[PDB]
Parts: sequence; C-alpha cells; structure tokens
Amino acid sequence: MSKTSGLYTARKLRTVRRVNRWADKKYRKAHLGTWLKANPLEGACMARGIVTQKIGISAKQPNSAVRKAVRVQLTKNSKKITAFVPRDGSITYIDNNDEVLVAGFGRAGRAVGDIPGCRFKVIKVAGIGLLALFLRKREKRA
Amino acid sequence: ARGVRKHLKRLNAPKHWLLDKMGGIWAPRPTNGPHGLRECIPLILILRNRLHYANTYAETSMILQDKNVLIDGKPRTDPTFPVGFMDVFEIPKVHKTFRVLYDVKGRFTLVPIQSNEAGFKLCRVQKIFLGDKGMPYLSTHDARTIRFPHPDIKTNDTIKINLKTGKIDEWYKFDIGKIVMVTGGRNCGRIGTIQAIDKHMGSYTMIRMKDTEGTEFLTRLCNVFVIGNDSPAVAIPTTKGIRPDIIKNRELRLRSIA
Amino acid sequence: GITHDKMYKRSKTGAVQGKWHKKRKYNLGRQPANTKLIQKISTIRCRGGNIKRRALRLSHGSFAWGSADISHKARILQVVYNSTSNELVRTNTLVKGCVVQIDSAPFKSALSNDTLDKEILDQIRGDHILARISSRPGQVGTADGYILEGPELLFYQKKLAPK
Amino acid sequence: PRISRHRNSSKTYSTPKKPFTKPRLDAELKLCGEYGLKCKREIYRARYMLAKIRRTARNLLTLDENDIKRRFEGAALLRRLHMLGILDEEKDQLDYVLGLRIEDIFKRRLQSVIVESKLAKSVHHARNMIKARHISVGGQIVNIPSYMVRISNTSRVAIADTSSLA
RNA sequence: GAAAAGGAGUGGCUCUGACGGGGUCAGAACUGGAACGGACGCGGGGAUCCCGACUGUUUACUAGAAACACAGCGU
RNA sequence: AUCCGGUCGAUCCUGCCGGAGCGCGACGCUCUCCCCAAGGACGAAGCCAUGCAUGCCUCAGGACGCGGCGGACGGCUCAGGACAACGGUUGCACCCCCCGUGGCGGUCGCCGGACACCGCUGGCAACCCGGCGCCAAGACGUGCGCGCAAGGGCGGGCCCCGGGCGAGCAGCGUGACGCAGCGACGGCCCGCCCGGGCUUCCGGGGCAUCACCCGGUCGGCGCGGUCGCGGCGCGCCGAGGGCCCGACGCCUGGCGGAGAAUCAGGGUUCGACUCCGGAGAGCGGGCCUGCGAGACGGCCCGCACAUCCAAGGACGGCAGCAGGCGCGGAACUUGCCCAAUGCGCGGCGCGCGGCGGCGCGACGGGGUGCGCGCGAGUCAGGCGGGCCCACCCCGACCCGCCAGGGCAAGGCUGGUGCCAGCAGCCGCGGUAAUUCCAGCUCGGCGAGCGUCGCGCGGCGCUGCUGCAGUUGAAACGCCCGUAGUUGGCCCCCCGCCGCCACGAGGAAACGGGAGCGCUCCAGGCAGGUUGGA
RNA sequence: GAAGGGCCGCGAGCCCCAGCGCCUGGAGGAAGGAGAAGUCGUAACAAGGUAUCCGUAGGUGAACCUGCGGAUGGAUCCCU
Ligand SMILES: [K+]
Ligand SMILES: [K+]
Ligand SMILES: [K+]
Ligand SMILES: [K+]
Ligand SMILES: [K+]
Ligand SMILES: [K+]
Ligand SMILES: [K+]
Ligand SMILES: [K+]
Ligand SMILES: [K+]
Ligand SMILES: [K+]
Ligand SMILES: [K+]
Ligand SMILES: [K+]
Ligand SMILES: [K+]
Ligand SMILES: [K+]
Ligand SMILES: [K+]
Ligand SMILES: [K+]
Ligand SMILES: [K+]
Ligand SMILES: [K+]
Ligand SMILES: [K+]
Ligand SMILES: [K+]
Ligand SMILES: [K+]
Ligand SMILES: [K+]
Ligand SMILES: [K+]
Ligand SMILES: [K+]
Ligand SMILES: [K+]
Ligand SMILES: [K+]
Ligand SMILES: [K+]
Ligand SMILES: [K+]
Ligand SMILES: [K+]
Ligand SMILES: [K+]
Ligand SMILES: [K+]
Ligand SMILES: [K+]
Ligand SMILES: [K+]
Ligand SMILES: [K+]
Ligand SMILES: [K+]
Ligand SMILES: [K+]
Ligand SMILES: [K+]
Ligand SMILES: [K+]
Ligand SMILES: [K+]
Ligand SMILES: [K+]
Ligand SMILES: [K+]
Ligand SMILES: [K+]
Ligand SMILES: [K+]
Ligand SMILES: [K+]
Ligand SMILES: [K+]
Ligand SMILES: [K+]
Ligand SMILES: [K+]
Ligand SMILES: [K+]
Ligand SMILES: [K+]
Ligand SMILES: [K+]
Ligand SMILES: [K+]
Ligand SMILES: [K+]
Ligand SMILES: [K+]
Ligand SMILES: [K+]
Ligand SMILES: [K+]
Ligand SMILES: [K+]
Ligand SMILES: [K+]
Ligand SMILES: [K+]
Ligand SMILES: [K+]
Ligand SMILES: [K+]
Ligand SMILES: [K+]
Ligand SMILES: [K+]
Ligand SMILES: [K+]
Ligand SMILES: [K+]
Ligand SMILES: [K+]
Ligand SMILES: [K+]
Ligand SMILES: [K+]
Ligand SMILES: [K+]
Ligand SMILES: [K+]
Ligand SMILES: [K+]
Ligand SMILES: [K+]
Ligand SMILES: [K+]
Ligand SMILES: [K+]
Ligand SMILES: [K+]
Ligand SMILES: [K+]
Ligand SMILES: [K+]
Ligand SMILES: [K+]
Ligand SMILES: [K+]
Ligand SMILES: [K+]
Ligand SMILES: [K+]
Ligand SMILES: [K+]
Ligand SMILES: [K+]
Ligand SMILES: [K+]
Ligand SMILES: [K+]
Ligand SMILES: [K+]
Ligand SMILES: [K+]
Ligand SMILES: [K+]
Ligand SMILES: [K+]
Ligand SMILES: [K+]
Ligand SMILES: [K+]
Ligand SMILES: [K+]
Ligand SMILES: [K+]
Ligand SMILES: [K+]
Ligand SMILES: [K+]
Ligand SMILES: [K+]
Ligand SMILES: [K+]
Ligand SMILES: [K+]
Ligand SMILES: [K+]
Ligand SMILES: [K+]
Ligand SMILES: [K+]
Ligand SMILES: [K+]
Ligand SMILES: [K+]
Ligand SMILES: [K+]
Ligand SMILES: [K+]
Ligand SMILES: [K+]
Ligand SMILES: [K+]
Ligand SMILES: [K+]
Ligand SMILES: [K+]
Ligand SMILES: [K+]
Ligand SMILES: [K+]
Ligand SMILES: [K+]
Ligand SMILES: [K+]
Ligand SMILES: [K+]
Ligand SMILES: [K+]
Ligand SMILES: [K+]
Ligand SMILES: [K+]
Ligand SMILES: [K+]
Ligand SMILES: [K+]
Ligand SMILES: [K+]
Ligand SMILES: [K+]
Ligand SMILES: [K+]
Ligand SMILES: [K+]
Ligand SMILES: [K+]
Ligand SMILES: [K+]
Ligand SMILES: [K+]
Ligand SMILES: [Mg+2]
Ligand SMILES: [Mg+2]
Ligand SMILES: [Mg+2]
Ligand SMILES: [Mg+2]
Ligand SMILES: [Mg+2]
Ligand SMILES: [Mg+2]
Ligand SMILES: [Mg+2]
Ligand SMILES: [Mg+2]
Ligand SMILES: [Mg+2]
Ligand SMILES: [Mg+2]
Ligand SMILES: [Mg+2]
Repeated sequence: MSKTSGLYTARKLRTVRRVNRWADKKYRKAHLGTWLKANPLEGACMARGIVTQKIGISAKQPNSAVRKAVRVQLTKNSKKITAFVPRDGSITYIDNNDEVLVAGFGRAGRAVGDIPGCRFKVIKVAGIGLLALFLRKREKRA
Repeated sequence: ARGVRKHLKRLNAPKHWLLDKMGGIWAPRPTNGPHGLRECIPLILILRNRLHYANTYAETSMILQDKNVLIDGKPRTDPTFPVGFMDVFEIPKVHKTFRVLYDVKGRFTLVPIQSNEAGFKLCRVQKIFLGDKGMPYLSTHDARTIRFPHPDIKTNDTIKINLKTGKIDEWYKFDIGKIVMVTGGRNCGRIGTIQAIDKHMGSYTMIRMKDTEGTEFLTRLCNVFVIGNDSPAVAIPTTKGIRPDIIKNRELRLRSIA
Repeated sequence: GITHDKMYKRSKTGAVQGKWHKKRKYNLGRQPANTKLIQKISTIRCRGGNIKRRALRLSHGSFAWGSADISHKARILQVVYNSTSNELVRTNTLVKGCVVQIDSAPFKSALSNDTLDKEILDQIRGDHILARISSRPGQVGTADGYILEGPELLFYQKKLAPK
Repeated sequence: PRISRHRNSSKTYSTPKKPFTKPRLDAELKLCGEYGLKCKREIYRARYMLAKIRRTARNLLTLDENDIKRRFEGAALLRRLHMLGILDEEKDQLDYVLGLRIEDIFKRRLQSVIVESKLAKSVHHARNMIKARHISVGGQIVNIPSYMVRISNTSRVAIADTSSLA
C-alpha cells in the first residue's frame, strides 16, 4: 500500500517515523540544539547589555529610509548584536554606555520588514520602559 | 530511610479510615501490637472522630489516662492502639458494650451487645507450629497463641476464647457449607456460605460464596473468616451483610432527605 | 571498607556500569580468621547483635567414628591435605574440609573389639588417625569432625602416597 | 507543605475561536441588552455550563436503553435540570437535553424571576435593587445577581422584610 | 614505522605444580644497608628540512660523498 | 470535526511565509471592594555575617550531676546515576529487626570499689582541662538457681508419587564438645507486627559521521567473608557470554511514577516542587556508638576555601527557617505561637505544623447607578482569635490598554513630503498620505490590556487512523540473495499460544461521578433518622 | 594494659605519562552571502543567429569550446 502493514510491523512503523521527522525544518530547528547554541540569547525571552555605538541602517530594496539601531554587548556571554530602536525620536535616549534590555522582533530570530541584519530590539533603557519614555510617562534624569 | 517509620501523612492513611483531606497534614499512625496497620482503626479515631466523647487529642489522652477504655476485657492507655475485627469495646461510665465488625463498604462498625455476649472472642487460626523443646502452638489473626492445642483444631478454622482465663471452649471447622464473612477485598463486609474451595498448586486458593439471596462472589482464602455453622455465633448489623447496588442506594439517599 | 556490593561488577555483556550511591554499611566485608593450628577465640559483634565466634590457635576437637559409633576428644596434630591450595596445607591453617592427623591415644580402647574396620584398627595401632574438619572455624570458633572411611579414605591415602 | 497547596480551583469560561466576527458580535450585544450583563464573560460562562451537559448527554446517548449508566446518570441529569428549571416537567427523555440554549439558563436568574413576578420595573432596575440588598429569597437575603433559583425556592422571592421598602 | 615512545620485575634460601631420565616453564613462603643483567658483555631518544630510491662501488698513501653502478624507462 | 492573507496581464495548482485560540513564565501601562492562592527550580549542588531549627523523665529544699528514652523519624534539594533508579508482578525451603501485643520462664543468703555534681588548691590570650577528697542506685562487676546457647556425628524411603507443605521441611532421640545468655527490684527466649535487604517476570531516553563488543569477562569445583544468596572475594579448571528484535561506545541545559498542558476521534509535548520511591549534605574517602547510620544541626584524614588569636594555638559546613552577597530576564519578614494537626518524650518540647506580614503568577465573585436608594470609607459594640486583625452582624455619620487600508470589528482637519517614521505578512510615505505625527469622531476586550520567548492547536506541512513520488521535491542502472515482513484452498467437537468477556489482588490525591444552597461562586465534605456510594 | 613500631586491607592527595571531549590565536590561501548601478564580453530563453540538455575527457580571460556514446524535456507523431 506504499506503506507497510500487517499485525507485526510496529517496530518498522516507528523506525520510519523517527527517521523522517528530521526532514521537517521546524522539528529539526527546535530539536537539534545547534540553534540553542547559535542563539545569542541562549534560549530566553530577553537579556541585557551595554550600548557600544549608535548606528543608522539603510532600508531594503523597495523602501527607502534610515532606521535607527545600537550595537549592544551582551552581559551574560560577551557577544555582539544589533538592536533596532523603534518609535520616532527615541534614538536620543540611548547614550554611549547604557544598560539596555533587549528582546525580539518575533519570528524566532528572523529579519522583519526592511531592516537588514537585525533580529533584536531594545525595550528598556537605564531601568525605564521605552514605550512610556516615548509616551511621556517617565523621564530619564538629565 | 535509615530506620523505622514514625510519621504518617493524611493522604497516605488508609482509604477506609474515612479521614478528610483538609484538617491537617498529619494522621495518627497505629502502634505495633495485636493488629496490623492496614486492617485496623485506632482507638482515638473511634472516640474523638466518631462519638465526640472528646473533641480533641488533648482530652482523648486523659480519658485513656484515668483508664476509661476496656478493650478485650483489659484496659488500654495508648491513643494509637490498633483495635480490629471482633474486638470488644466496653466503656462502663456510659454503659456501652460493642464488638467490631465490618460494614458492607469495608469500614469498621461497632455493634451493641450484651453482658451475656461479651464473654468470648472469635479468632482465626492463622497457623500451627513448634516452639521450645518440640511443643505445638496455634497463632491467630488477633496475635493470640495457644499451646497444647487439641489436634482436631487445624489451620484456617475458628476458635472461641474466654477473655479472662485465655482458653479455648468451642471451635468451628472451615468446610464446604459454613456461614462466613469476608474481611478484605472489594466484597469486604459481606456474609455468605462456603460452597467452593478451589485449590491450585504453588499459588493462592480461591473461595466462592453466596449470600442468602443468591448473589455469589469470589475471594482468596486469606479473607474468609468463619462465624458459625449455618448460624452465626455473634451478632451482625441489621443489614446482615447484603449489599445494595448503586441505584437502590441512591433511592435510599433520596428517601433519607425526603 | 571491604564490600560485596555487586554494583562494582560489570553486566552480563561486559559493559561498565554507573555509580549511583555511596557505600552502604549493610554490605560490609571483614577480613578472615586464618585460624592457626595449636588458644584464642575472639568475639565479633554482627548486625543486630549476634555474637560471632572467631578462632585463632585451636588445638583440640571432638571426633566421631561413625560406623563404630564412638566419639572422643583429641589433639589436632598436623594438617596434611586441602582441596584449594598447598599454601593452606603448608601453613597448618584450619579451614572447613581440610584433612588432618589426630592423636591416637583416645581411640586405643576401640582396638579391642574386633569385626571392625581393619583400615581403622591398624592405624590406631600407630599414633594417629586421618580425619576431616566439618566445622567453620572463623564463624563458630570450633574445629570438630569425623574419621574418614569408605572410598573417601582410599582417595586421600592415594593423594598422600609417597609419590 | 502548607495545607493550602491541596485546594482545588478551576476556570469557568471559554472564549470563542474567532473574535472579530460581525454576525454574532451583534447578536451578542443583543443578549447584553435583553438582560443586564456587565461584559461578555457571563455569556462565556453560560456557554461553558451548557457545553458540559451537552457532552454528558452525548456520552449517555451513545449507549443502550437498558444499560446501568443510562439508568443512573440520565435520571440524575434530568432531575437536576428539572429542579433548576432548565428543563420542564413534560419532557422526561434524555434526547431533549440536546435542544436547550443559553437563554433557558438565563431565565432562572433572580433578575428574571423578579421581573416575571413584577417586583422590579425592568431588568436594569432589578440589577441595582439586587445589589442594594432589597429582595430576599425565602427569608434569607441574597446579594447575588447571578443567583440561580430552584423552582422550589421560586415561590419565596419577595422584598427582604428588613429593608427601607416595607 | 617498531626495540617507536615509555613503564615494572630480576639475588640467596626452603618448597610446590606441569611435560616422557631430563631440563625447561610457572607459582608461593622466608631472608638480606632500601640489594641482585652486583665483574664481564651490552641501542641514548624524539620533532623536522635538503640530497640520493634501496643492498653495492670509489680517489692503495690528505676527498666514502650529493660522485659511479643499479632494476625500470626511451631512442 | 471551520479557515484566512501573501508567486499572475489574467487563471488553476503545489508549496511555504504570515494571521486567528488556550496555557506557562518575563517586560510595559493601569488599578474600587471581598474570597482562594503560587512564590531564588530554570547549564551559580555558588558563598554565607547574625539569630533560632531537639529534647523529655533511677538514686537527694531544689538546681547540678548520674542513669534512661529519643535525636536513623520530621525538613531541604535534584548534583550524581540511562539493562540503574522507578512502576506493576514474584520469592526468601538464602535472610535481619527496636517498640507494642500474646506467650514462655527448671539453668553443670543481702556483696564489692568508684565515677560524675560538689569542697580546696591551679594552667591558659581564649578554646579547654589538670591534682587532692569526702558521698547513691531501676549504674556496673561478681554472682545464690531444678542443666541447655551456637555449632558438629549418627539415626529416610534402594518401580515413582500429619507439627507442616506443592515440595525431606521442622522437631526429637542418642554418642562427643563447650559453658554463652538470664539471675543483688526476673528475663534470657518465641510467634505477630511495621520496617529493611536482596530477588523472578514485563515496561524502562537520543546519536550508525558509534559495528563489532567483554576478559572476573561466561560457566565449574573448593574455601573464605556476609544478617544472608551469589565471581561477592581468592585458588584451581574450562572457553564461554552479548549483538541490525541495534550489542558496545558517546551525548544529555536526564531524578522515576502517580500526573499536567492541548483538544471531535487517533495523537503531540512536558514530567523542578504537594503523595509515593530513590539519592546527597563543599568534593574523595574511613569509622565509632547503637535494633536500626557508612549519620555530616556525630567523629577522623586529604583537597579547595574562609574565621578569632598576645604568633604559641583553636576552629567551620544554611541543598533546615528568616536574612545578606553574587548570578540572572526572573522569586516576599533578619515576625508571633506550640492553642489545633501529628511526633517525641510525658505537660512539656517541636522555624513540623499553625497564625499574621510582602505578594495584579494565576483563580472566583461583586461596582463605577437606577429614577431615587445604596457600598466604598469614619466612628462605637459584638462575634472570632494563643494575642490582634480580616469575614459576618447591630448603632450613628457619609475606567485602562490597544486600534480604525486588507487579513479583522471600527473614517474629516492640520503638519511632513521615499524624510521622519509605520509596517507579524501584503504593503504606506515623492510637497490633495483611508497606514506616519496630531486633533475630532468611532471599534474592541475590560480591573485588566499590550509586547517577548516556549509547549499544544491551526497541520492530512510527519499522515496507524490519513500525505506525496510521469512533468511541481521524490521509484535504487539491473539480476541473485540472508535477517525481517508476508503467504491460496481444505478436516471439528483434542492440546498449546494470540484474541474477547467476566473476575481476584493492590494508594490516596488528581480526573470523572451520586447526595449536600460555604447568601451565589472558585470550593469543601458537609449536614437535619444521617451521609462521604 | 598506653605511647610507639612491623606487615597486609581499605583508600585520599600529588606526580608522571598516555587517551577522550569541547573552546580558541594565526602570516597566508580559498569559498559563500548582501550593498552595490564599476569594467569586459554575450552563454541561455525564438532554429536566440553553431537546437538545447545528460555522462566522461581535454582545452581557453570570462561566460564557454571541442571529441565519443546517449535523450526529446525538438525545430519531426506523416512515404520501396
Ligand atoms: K505513496
Ligand atoms: K504514503
Ligand atoms: K515503504
Ligand atoms: K501476519
Ligand atoms: K515517510
Ligand atoms: K529521602
Ligand atoms: K537500616
Ligand atoms: K529503626
Ligand atoms: K497530606
Ligand atoms: K493533608
Ligand atoms: K504513634
Ligand atoms: K499539645
Ligand atoms: K563498605
Ligand atoms: K551516603
Ligand atoms: K547501612
Ligand atoms: K630468587
Ligand atoms: K650517490
Ligand atoms: K647489507
Ligand atoms: K652508498
Ligand atoms: K684526499
Ligand atoms: K676517499
Ligand atoms: K659511506
Ligand atoms: K650527500
Ligand atoms: K665515483
Ligand atoms: K484536528
Ligand atoms: K499577505
Ligand atoms: K494570494
Ligand atoms: K505561471
Ligand atoms: K496557491
Ligand atoms: K536560584
Ligand atoms: K540557587
Ligand atoms: K537549583
Ligand atoms: K533551561
Ligand atoms: K538512640
Ligand atoms: K541520631
Ligand atoms: K528515627
Ligand atoms: K527552599
Ligand atoms: K537529579
Ligand atoms: K543536571
Ligand atoms: K527502632
Ligand atoms: K519510637
Ligand atoms: K529482582
Ligand atoms: K528479574
Ligand atoms: K527485577
Ligand atoms: K525489564
Ligand atoms: K543511532
Ligand atoms: K582470574
Ligand atoms: K564462589
Ligand atoms: K579467581
Ligand atoms: K579463567
Ligand atoms: K542504539
Ligand atoms: K540540570
Ligand atoms: K500521530
Ligand atoms: K485527541
Ligand atoms: K486519544
Ligand atoms: K493534531
Ligand atoms: K487533531
Ligand atoms: K513551585
Ligand atoms: K521534593
Ligand atoms: K517529588
Ligand atoms: K511527599
Ligand atoms: K516520600
Ligand atoms: K522516600
Ligand atoms: K524523597
Ligand atoms: K539517600
Ligand atoms: K555528593
Ligand atoms: K561535604
Ligand atoms: K560529598
Ligand atoms: K563522605
Ligand atoms: K565508609
Ligand atoms: K564516608
Ligand atoms: K540546590
Ligand atoms: K543550592
Ligand atoms: K519566617
Ligand atoms: K543583577
Ligand atoms: K539587575
Ligand atoms: K500543639
Ligand atoms: K514557620
Ligand atoms: K447608604
Ligand atoms: K457603612
Ligand atoms: K447613604
Ligand atoms: K443614608
Ligand atoms: K473614571
Ligand atoms: K502608529
Ligand atoms: K510572527
Ligand atoms: K498575514
Ligand atoms: K497635506
Ligand atoms: K502539525
Ligand atoms: K487532525
Ligand atoms: K500516494
Ligand atoms: K521539467
Ligand atoms: K533532486
Ligand atoms: K528502482
Ligand atoms: K535506496
Ligand atoms: K536487488
Ligand atoms: K531477488
Ligand atoms: K529470492
Ligand atoms: K522470518
Ligand atoms: K516490515
Ligand atoms: K511473518
Ligand atoms: K506475501
Ligand atoms: K486476549
Ligand atoms: K494510601
Ligand atoms: K582556525
Ligand atoms: K546604492
Ligand atoms: K550554445
Ligand atoms: K557560442
Ligand atoms: K552563440
Ligand atoms: K546542438
Ligand atoms: K533550444
Ligand atoms: K550539444
Ligand atoms: K560534452
Ligand atoms: K578528451
Ligand atoms: K582547445
Ligand atoms: K576555448
Ligand atoms: K570558450
Ligand atoms: K575549443
Ligand atoms: K561546447
Ligand atoms: K556541448
Ligand atoms: K576546437
Ligand atoms: K577542434
Ligand atoms: K560535446
Ligand atoms: K568511440
Ligand atoms: K545520456
Ligand atoms: K519533462
Ligand atoms: Mg502533606
Ligand atoms: Mg646512495
Ligand atoms: Mg685517499
Ligand atoms: Mg524552593
Ligand atoms: Mg518524571
Ligand atoms: Mg540531620
Ligand atoms: Mg545561619
Ligand atoms: Mg539580571
Ligand atoms: Mg498533523
Ligand atoms: Mg545557441
Ligand atoms: Mg543556436
């Protein structure tokens, strides 16, 4: 029947499934551990670091713009990442040595939109949420 | 562990002790002696949780200190004392003499009796053996022993005991056709007649009984206590060991509020 | 200490097995008595109490001639054979099952009653009899036994032959 | 462990799979109009309790007419539905447990009982008067708007005699 | 490649086992400045580069080699 | 038992990308009232200042001391360990056991001196001890007594099959050894009990870029040791034992189960923590005392770390409760009480366990009005409570967060002019922007909404149920062939497997489920002859 | 009968050698990917101006060219 059958083939019906699961990119991506290694966050929702430089990023082929980002040095493992600073005007609140908190764009570490090479974003600067900081709910000291 | 166990969590307590899952993290653990840990109910859980003679441990203790509790004709002072099947329960200050039997859901009930009734004890002959210098002994289900036993008394039969003098007066023979009550299993508390004793080499022997309304059941031979010879030698509760089924029980639970 | 736990042995396929606890007291081993011939009996306190008698330097034992049914006490003279090794023979070390020469003086009144085993009588006329130890000296502090006869006697005499 | 670790607790509502759906998004505020519902969790809760009686009924109806489990839980289910008034007397067969709705559950709230009995001008007035503690159920004073009244306790709805309204 | 590299034992005396008169091989106890192939006989080792494949031959009397020869290959 | 948007000038597909639900944590914004309730587990089994976590009663006002019983139970954590452990299921005719219960008790004239508390004198920085002396036993020591502890020799049937069994098992007798235990307030000893040790069978992670693996390893004989069986150990003899039905080796950010999350059915994933079982107390080891420990709130040594000190020396183990440091995205008081629940000993002790505090992790209920009366607060008294308070009762006063082009419910003015910015995906923006920044208006769920990471679903894109293989990805160039898988028709009424049903036997809690108005409810097992089936 | 000593049994710590992971510096060398609007040609899609494509061997700045056997997915379902 293009599949094996018969009452005494359970071992083969299990061997086939075990071998063919790895041909799915999602099962392999979530069960092989090489991504758990290559992941800058080491499998967490967020991580902190200090800002090392402010940069601008030229948008991808259809659009045209200069998005805003920061080069971040992670505290927990001493790695280099880039984080897109959202929400118009916020790039002023990111000084040259700040403790920033970094989370994702979604899509489990895939680029989003037209911003090339960035898979992370900053959500807190110096203990303050950047949403409220934009929305004038809290203010950085001086 | 590195030694024996002293404590006992409430959830790990036997299901038929009818404890409640709130009201503590601990349970009373029975003490060693005349009965086991699974087929028993302690003295404190009878007095304090059933009859309200004491509302607490701290005043059940003193009832047992001034020696108000006669078990098997002899007093006791240990709250965790394991009382079990056929034990005699007489408190004189309230004029109450009982024997322990099982209900038809596997729980311990205290049946009223009379002063002409509390003079004897039914024991199950667990085994016959030889001790010092070659002497015979019979050891029973209540952890009594009797030496120089009459040879007609054989294993698994039943004896009748005097609580004072400690000696055998009557015995009943486990044969095909004896009125008998179960003590474990899921037919615990039911009474019938021995009508099959099927034996198997190496392994357990099975026993098949029937109530006096036709319903039949099976168990191991370890769970068939003998009470008489086509008539019980002791009293039994007004349900007499006949079990209703779930719908009959449900209508009775409907009636008691109706 | 010394242990007889199996966890340090391999499986029945030869694979190294893992280690999941530390040594337990209830699997202890002790060193052995190595009872020398020719008078100490130590006491050993075992699990739960249980005095164990552990011998060193025994000299005498109770010996039984079965077919004639005569028992006497006697002085172990020499250990002559042992099934395990020549070393325990050469050291006169009293273990269960070894074969020894015993003094003949106690059994010399049996030299009167005839119709008895001549292979025992002519040996009583000498100054020793051949016997086997039946007890465990290191566990019960005693070395008692019986005198040989049957095919077994001939077997050990041939083992002792002047080869 | 502290003894509070051993207490049971449970969620009582289920949220629909497609939220932004116009046709029932409209008939859903219609119900918040015909009764006085704070929000949608009290429609979710009614669907939750209807779903379970439906599931039990389908389990029993898979089974066979002379069977013990039918003989036990069908009679139990009908008795409890009839005494809560979710089902009325003339329908004494299990197959009628399938054609109920949310609305017959809502009918036996106090807010509906006292409007049948005309104790309140409306349902919104009935709500406010419920929380004002002015209506009792058989000599005992009931603060609950969502209160579910058995047709035995349904003759004894009235103003609570300890009130500024007698 | 290789005795690669690297380790451990080895005397005297008293015994025991195996091979069908003859020695060998294996094992144990005791003992000696903490010694034992006690003289004699008897490789130091390793990581690499250049030249010539190899054994062989040569300037008797200052050159033994990378020089000559060689099997193989070709005209 | 459900789809949707994204590959064309248009069109039908395959195929992924993106959206729509529940749960677990973390981050942001916001917060009226009550009830329930988790809380330094997350490749830091990292380190700990301070206090507390174990005591209770024979011999004289009392303390102190002696003696006794307990401290091996209870609490914490998940590092190690993948034919382990663990789960069900056997067995010990191979074993050990305190207390308690019931038995049993035959053993070849009131003794002796001495120890602590205490007196007199001391050493030492502090830790801790010395010398001399007068004083008891339900303390030792010795022992008054009718012979019986361990072990050993003989006492069996030479088709085969009651003391007790399925099973030659247990007793006893009789020849030798020995002198143990119990006796100065009579107990050695024996059944039962709970607990332990080991033990039969079935289940018991991933990798083939790990194909051969093991050598006390596989079996035999003999002794030793053990509470006991056994290559458990040692001597001698043999050459066995495991493997494509996956051995062996390597890896794991591996504690197992009872269980939990998801949701038509079949399934996928997780099993830190409530119960049970295991294992540890910074890491190797060793041991004493005791019925019971290879114990760490016991001791001894090596290592890595810290502490006081006159410089000679002494000394520690928070993976116990609070609290501190460090780490990390991430986790509360340096409270009061033994009153309940249980345990110990005996009326007390107990950081078990309880009662308050912090506590938008999460759960359940009720408001911000109705057409004219209330709760939220305040002040008094009850009730409750170890002491206060919260709930209940009686008196007098009194929203927010995301959006508005489509997926997907909801549309005018000003600014900016591929900039700034939005945008999960399609896409928006070039000086008339349905998408940016704002104002007005309207939508959504709602004391809670949004963002991030993961599990399940969506997914018949893992397919047993149930996918695809002419051309979209995909039939080995062919024939032979072992393991494996599969194999026509026939006799019925025997035996042995498989299968189907019904039983017996073992755990609660959870999950269902009968009955019961904590005012309802998340609950709990109540309650008015009862009950927890 | 204490200190102290002799031989073995258990077994730390260190040394020394080999295995076994896993991470990482490096003159040079050589790939892949994105920003790109930089040179040089025109190999393919039409008979793409020499039909295209498979296997193999050799050769040229580059795409590519050539020989030997194959295929139509061809530019032919059609002839003693
Ligand atoms: K197929
Ligand atoms: K298929
Ligand atoms: K196939
Ligand atoms: K088949
Ligand atoms: K497949
Ligand atoms: K444990
Ligand atoms: K133990
Ligand atoms: K114990
Ligand atoms: K419990
Ligand atoms: K409990
Ligand atoms: K107890
Ligand atoms: K108490
Ligand atoms: K040991
Ligand atoms: K241990
Ligand atoms: K032990
Ligand atoms: K020598
Ligand atoms: K040369
Ligand atoms: K040569
Ligand atoms: K040469
Ligand atoms: K020269
Ligand atoms: K030369
Ligand atoms: K040369
Ligand atoms: K040269
Ligand atoms: K030359
Ligand atoms: K489905
Ligand atoms: K789209
Ligand atoms: K489309
Ligand atoms: K197309
Ligand atoms: K499509
Ligand atoms: K932690
Ligand atoms: K920690
Ligand atoms: K931890
Ligand atoms: K983790
Ligand atoms: K103790
Ligand atoms: K202890
Ligand atoms: K204990
Ligand atoms: K903790
Ligand atoms: K673990
Ligand atoms: K681990
Ligand atoms: K004990
Ligand atoms: K105890
Ligand atoms: K086993
Ligand atoms: K087994
Ligand atoms: K097993
Ligand atoms: K197994
Ligand atoms: K594999
Ligand atoms: K060997
Ligand atoms: K052996
Ligand atoms: K051996
Ligand atoms: K061998
Ligand atoms: K494997
Ligand atoms: K771990
Ligand atoms: K499946
Ligand atoms: K399912
Ligand atoms: K299922
Ligand atoms: K599914
Ligand atoms: K499904
Ligand atoms: K937890
Ligand atoms: K735990
Ligand atoms: K656990
Ligand atoms: K537990
Ligand atoms: K446990
Ligand atoms: K345990
Ligand atoms: K445990
Ligand atoms: K342990
Ligand atoms: K450890
Ligand atoms: K330690
Ligand atoms: K350790
Ligand atoms: K240790
Ligand atoms: K040890
Ligand atoms: K140790
Ligand atoms: K820990
Ligand atoms: K820890
Ligand atoms: K605390
Ligand atoms: K931190
Ligand atoms: K921090
Ligand atoms: K208490
Ligand atoms: K506490
Ligand atoms: K009011
Ligand atoms: K008020
Ligand atoms: K008012
Ligand atoms: K008022
Ligand atoms: K407001
Ligand atoms: K916006
Ligand atoms: K997404
Ligand atoms: K989309
Ligand atoms: K404009
Ligand atoms: K799927
Ligand atoms: K499905
Ligand atoms: K197919
Ligand atoms: K094609
Ligand atoms: K391909
Ligand atoms: K093929
Ligand atoms: K193939
Ligand atoms: K083939
Ligand atoms: K073939
Ligand atoms: K074939
Ligand atoms: K086959
Ligand atoms: K197959
Ligand atoms: K087959
Ligand atoms: K076939
Ligand atoms: K079957
Ligand atoms: K239980
Ligand atoms: K490198
Ligand atoms: K450019
Ligand atoms: K061409
Ligand atoms: K060309
Ligand atoms: K061309
Ligand atoms: K061509
Ligand atoms: K072409
Ligand atoms: K061509
Ligand atoms: K070619
Ligand atoms: K060529
Ligand atoms: K060329
Ligand atoms: K060319
Ligand atoms: K070319
Ligand atoms: K060419
Ligand atoms: K060409
Ligand atoms: K070509
Ligand atoms: K050419
Ligand atoms: K050419
Ligand atoms: K060509
Ligand atoms: K050719
Ligand atoms: K071809
Ligand atoms: K084609
Ligand atoms: Mg508990
Ligand atoms: Mg040369
Ligand atoms: Mg020369
Ligand atoms: Mg914790
Ligand atoms: Mg688990
Ligand atoms: Mg401890
Ligand atoms: Mg501390
Ligand atoms: Mg952090
Ligand atoms: Mg699927
Ligand atoms: Mg061309
Ligand atoms: Mg062309």
